[PDB]
Amino acid sequence: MNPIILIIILMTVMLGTIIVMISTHWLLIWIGFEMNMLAIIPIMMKKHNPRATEASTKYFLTQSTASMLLMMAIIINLMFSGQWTVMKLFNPMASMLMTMALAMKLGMAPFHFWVPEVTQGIPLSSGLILLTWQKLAPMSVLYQILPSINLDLILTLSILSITIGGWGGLNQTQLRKIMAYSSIAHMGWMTAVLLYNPTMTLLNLIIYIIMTSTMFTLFMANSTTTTLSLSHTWNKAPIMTILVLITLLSMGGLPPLSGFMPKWMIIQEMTKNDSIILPTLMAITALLNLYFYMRLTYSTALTMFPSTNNMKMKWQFPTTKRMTLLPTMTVLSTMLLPLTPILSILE
Amino acid sequence: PGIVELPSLEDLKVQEVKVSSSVLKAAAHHYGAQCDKPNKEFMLCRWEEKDPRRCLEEGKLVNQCALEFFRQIKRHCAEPFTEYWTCIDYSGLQLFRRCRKEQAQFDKCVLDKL
Amino acid sequence: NVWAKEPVLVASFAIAGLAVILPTLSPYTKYSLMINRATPYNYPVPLRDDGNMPDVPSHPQDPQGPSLEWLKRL
Amino acid sequence: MSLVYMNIMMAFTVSLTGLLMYRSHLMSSLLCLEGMMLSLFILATLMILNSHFTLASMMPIILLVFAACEAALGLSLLVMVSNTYGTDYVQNLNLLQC
Amino acid sequence: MNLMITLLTNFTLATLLVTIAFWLPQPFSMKFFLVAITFLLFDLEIALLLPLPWASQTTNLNTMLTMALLLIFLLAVSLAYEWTQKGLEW
Amino acid sequence: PFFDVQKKLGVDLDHWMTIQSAEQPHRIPARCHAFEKEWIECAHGIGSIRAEKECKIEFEDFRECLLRQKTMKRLNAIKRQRDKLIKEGKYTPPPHHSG
Amino acid sequence: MMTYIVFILSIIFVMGFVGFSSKPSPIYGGLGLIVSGGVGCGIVLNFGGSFLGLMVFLIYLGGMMVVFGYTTAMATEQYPSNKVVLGTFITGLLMEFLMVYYVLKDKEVEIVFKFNGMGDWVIYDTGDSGFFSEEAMGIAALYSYGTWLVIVTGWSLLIGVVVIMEITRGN
Amino acid sequence: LLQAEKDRRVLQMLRENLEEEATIMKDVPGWKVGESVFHTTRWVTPMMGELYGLRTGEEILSSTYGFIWYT
Amino acid sequence: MFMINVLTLIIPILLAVAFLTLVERKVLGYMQFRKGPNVVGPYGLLQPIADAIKLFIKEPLRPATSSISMFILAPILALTLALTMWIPLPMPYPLINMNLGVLFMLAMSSLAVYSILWSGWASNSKYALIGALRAVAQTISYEVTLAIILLSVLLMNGSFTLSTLIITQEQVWLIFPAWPLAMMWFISTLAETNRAPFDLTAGPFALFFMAEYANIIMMNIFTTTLFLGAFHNPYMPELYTINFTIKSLLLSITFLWIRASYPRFRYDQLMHLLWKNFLPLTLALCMWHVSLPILLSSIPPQT
Amino acid sequence: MWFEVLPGIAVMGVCLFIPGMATARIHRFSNGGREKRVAHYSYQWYLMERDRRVSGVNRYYVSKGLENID
Repeated sequence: MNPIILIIILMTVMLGTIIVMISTHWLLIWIGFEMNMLAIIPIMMKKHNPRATEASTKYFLTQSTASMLLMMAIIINLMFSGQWTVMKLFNPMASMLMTMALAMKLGMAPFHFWVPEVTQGIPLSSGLILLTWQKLAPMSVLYQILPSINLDLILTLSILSITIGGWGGLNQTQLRKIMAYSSIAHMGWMTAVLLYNPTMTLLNLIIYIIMTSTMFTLFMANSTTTTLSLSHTWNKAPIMTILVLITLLSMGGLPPLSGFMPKWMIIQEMTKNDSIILPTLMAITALLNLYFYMRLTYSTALTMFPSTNNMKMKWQFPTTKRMTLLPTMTVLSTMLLPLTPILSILE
Repeated sequence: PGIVELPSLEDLKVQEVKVSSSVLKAAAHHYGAQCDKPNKEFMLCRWEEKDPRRCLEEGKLVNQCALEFFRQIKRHCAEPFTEYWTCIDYSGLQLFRRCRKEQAQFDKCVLDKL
Repeated sequence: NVWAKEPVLVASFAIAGLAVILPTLSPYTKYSLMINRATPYNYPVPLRDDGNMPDVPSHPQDPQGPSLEWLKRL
Repeated sequence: MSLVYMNIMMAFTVSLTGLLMYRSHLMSSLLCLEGMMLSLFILATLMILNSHFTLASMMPIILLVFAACEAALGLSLLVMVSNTYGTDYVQNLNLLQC
Repeated sequence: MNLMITLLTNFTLATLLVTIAFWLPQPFSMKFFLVAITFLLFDLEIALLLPLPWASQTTNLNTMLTMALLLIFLLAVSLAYEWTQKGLEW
Repeated sequence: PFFDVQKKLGVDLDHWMTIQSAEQPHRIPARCHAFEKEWIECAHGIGSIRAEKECKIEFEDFRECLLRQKTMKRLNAIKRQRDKLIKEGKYTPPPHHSG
Repeated sequence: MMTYIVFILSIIFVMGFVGFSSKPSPIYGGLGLIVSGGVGCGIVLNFGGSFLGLMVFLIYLGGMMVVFGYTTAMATEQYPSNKVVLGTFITGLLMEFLMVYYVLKDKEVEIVFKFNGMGDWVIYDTGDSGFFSEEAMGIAALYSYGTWLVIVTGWSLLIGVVVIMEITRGN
Repeated sequence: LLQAEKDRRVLQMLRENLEEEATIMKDVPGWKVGESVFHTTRWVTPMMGELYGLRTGEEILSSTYGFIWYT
Repeated sequence: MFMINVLTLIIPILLAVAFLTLVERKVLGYMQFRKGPNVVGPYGLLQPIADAIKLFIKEPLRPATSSISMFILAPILALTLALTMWIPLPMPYPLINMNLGVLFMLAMSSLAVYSILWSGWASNSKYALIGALRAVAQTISYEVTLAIILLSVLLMNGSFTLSTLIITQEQVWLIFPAWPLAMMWFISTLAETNRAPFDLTAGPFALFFMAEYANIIMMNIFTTTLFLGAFHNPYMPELYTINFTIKSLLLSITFLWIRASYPRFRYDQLMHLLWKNFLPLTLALCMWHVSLPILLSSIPPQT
Repeated sequence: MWFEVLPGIAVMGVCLFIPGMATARIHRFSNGGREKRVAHYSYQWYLMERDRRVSGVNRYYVSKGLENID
């Protein structure tokens, strides 16, 4: 690695996602997705162990076939009414291929097989940047192509994505797989409310990306992969314990803490249309994706495991990591309950 | 939907220039200078109403202007104009930089006599 | 100096620098632009005669239009 | 409707199934991705040519150069895979279990 | 169909040459691989450059001149990057 | 979010690529220029749904300009009827080379 | 050798795509893709067709299957046909025959569309005064108007260079 | 002059071909003789099968695909 | 008529290649202190005839390999390139007029690279594979230089059609406004003919033989059209054809004359030479040939 | 001296002289003392198509010279 080269690659991540945001033309959005892929690959394989090679291989194959299927949808759009305006489409087939392309892009339950496999064998910086930007970038595209989507597509993907991302995680003890399954469930959430009001979708996007950055900063303060290391960080440092407590109970979405403001406003602007059994089913699944959070919390700061020594040695040296921005993101992510008319700061 | 309004074969009869394209490109400047003044009416008709089935009459008019121009060049000098276009004809596509000598001869012909 | 270290690199730097900088002082850029604009591909359509326009000459022999003489004089 | 369009779409879907199902070698998969690329190239270019869409004819050559560099990155990654292992199979990827 | 007929005749004549020629007498290095992809990226930037003479006649010349020299400048930047960062060394 | 730096910085950098009827550098029209212009002038200051409720007719005429679907339908029907009636054997054909 | 010559070359095109979709040894797949690219260039030049297919011919069949055969030479082995491959080529031949049958001895083929099945000489230009081969000035418009577009394209190509060398052991 | 003979000849092909169309189809129901499918009423460019259709292959192959492979 | 033109093109490739082999062996012999081949019959033309028909009716080099299909398919590609790559080259009236011919030249050169790669994969055990791989790499390392130099010399005269080039070479030769660019292009043609000073240290040797020698004559004809020549007068084409043949023969003698004089390179010295001596200098002369015609009021009449 | 190499160069140059000579001979025969009209543009193809239209012999090198004005 070289810091000049990584500054250039971060510049291209910013450039590709901004190009995806800004352009009124379909070719530039396709090039933005490709440049985002070409930039997000070398942050992965930051080491050279073959875990990173296999994970980046699976990721690159799925992202390449996603970009190809999206270009297929665009040229079908010009086989029908032909103009390069990124707006309402003119085909259920083109909209079908486009939603399946974006669902392979950001992950849904027919398409979720690559997400824990790519997030397991990578370092934490790569997981941070790929989760944040690869769940941020196609939501602008969805915000632009919302008027011409068959609802059965989004609804089937969203229902099945929340229930499969909830059903996963009961067997896994890798923290990256936990975070990946949580991401898949929340992508189901943030896509499920798209055809009624996109304000909730982009606001939940900002809130979940803040939560993910808090989670990954609290796992960059201490090199951890299993919950046993989380017990040892209970025994070596006291503030990380209550931080994992509060951030995990905000991932669960409980009312006094700010992880419930996304679900509750979704319930409002979903049940103002008379779908009721579908929101209460989704929120029973929101109950369902909390047990692995709960046993994680039990492993961290409620039940206490016996720790091996040499933490006697680790008591002298301070936890001398660097944090990008931890406390601001934490207190923005947690105490943000009474700012509910700050829904409209995004809209 | 709408029916078509085509001109019948009654209006599809104007005798046309039965001339080759070689001599037609070979007489480009003088056909574009003396004649082709009233066919700008035809071009204005075409670019104000983009509707063939309407502007055909000035097409008949440019046809008869071509007829009068070809009579006016046929009955006077030059007969070496015939030699001029058969000089330009076999030089591939008709560059105006090939047969310069007979071009100048035709120039002095039409200048001194017409 | 570096003239004998890798000389073709130095010659490349020099000719590339003069290729970059050179279009500042030369009298021919306006000539290139006038030549390139003075080539018609589209047919010049005649227009309706007058909204009291003291230009747009009815006869192409009339030198009142946008004319050219320097096309022949280098 | 220009019935050749249906044939190039069917050829696209054939190359897509060739991309998806593949038994042993990843090179055949990536080569079918390149064939799928050729399919989209031909389909878009014939549409824009016959429609006389003369202004934004950037699409064929840009789709070309970009998905070509994607294929170059994929070949480099496959070289890395075969270097760190014995073969370049779908086999010997049983590690990193799900 | 003219050049296709010529191509067909040359192919048939070459296959007759092969049939008269035959039926009648009866690990690696990683440093190799950088050549192919580096050539590939130079040739893609060639693909960007090469329709330049068709654009030599339009009403925009300064912007075209600056962006074309920007493209060869960036090609030389990639060249100098691999040239100084031991990409092609032995 | 569909940002509008395209219209915020005053730089129309990526609208020449969008549809026809903008200035091609050598000014030629395509097959369906006027249909584009009449559909755009139909549905310009419109809230994108009563565009579907009102500009349907000119949009269908635009689609039949582009694909020429029903035009080829009628032409293929004329081909097949001609084929079956000359297989029946009426009028050894005078449309070719003359009337 | 009849009117439907674009349709015939399209049938050979789908034949080549099936021929490497049957998953052969990768250099046989590269051969099938080369024949596919040649006939696709033939199709796009038949629809006129000045520059684009001869342009891709240098790129894919001048600089991409080279690297396909290159990596097939250096990496994979085949160091010692199969029923699935030959059966899939039979299914490709048979489905092409079925589609051509529903074209020829019926009116048309509809999957979820309305494909008017006849000869693709329609649609085509009625001989307009081009005089400059509008593909040529079309690709010339990439430098007259292409401010943003060549910048992002060349920037992605520079990123392609640095990414390739980094992944294959930068520096 | 070329444009004028172009328009006169293509209206001549329209007149002859729609006359033959009005001859051929006195059997099927529906079928008005020249009602274009286009709802609006403007002059449209024909699709080069409206002019050069039913000429049995040879003449249309000479006219349409002539320049594409004329050497 | 049409196939008569085809046959009168593609029948003298046999005579031209075989007699090129006698001429190159005689010129090697007289650059050396030798006669010969001259004892076998009159002056040794029948000697190319006789060993050509021997090398045809020698035993086939029997595999000993596998993949009979690819063993057929590679030299059939090489020789169909050799036959279909003199067709658009204008000696004044070419066989096929094209809007573009030069990118067709480059694409067929890349197909020759395919021919070498297919023969290399179908060849033998691993050492022949590594040797053919290095040969493919040193062959492919010049279709950057040749392509960009050919681009910058067509930029002086606009059109790809190359008949406009043989128009524009009437006044002065094109070697005068581009001598170093033409010299670098000629060295790239020496690289693409794969002859001395470069390396080969099997079967069908007749077809590979024919392909390389037709490639040599093709590059010499394309050189003689590309960078020099004279005026062409219509209604007397044989005068320009004779002048064309004289110039191409003297340039091919110059090619063999440079071939007979220098030892080979080193491969890492070859790539060092290629990149670090051609490629900045190519870019520099190309950007100067971009910035110069925009400043001399001379953009070409590419119509 | 180099007198021996020159007949081989001469015969090989005759084999280089022959194909373009015979080709230009056939092009001047199969057009009637003309150069064949090269077809680069759709404009000149339309001009050649009206040329072969006004001939009536279904060819283009006839060129119908001036004796059909009226």
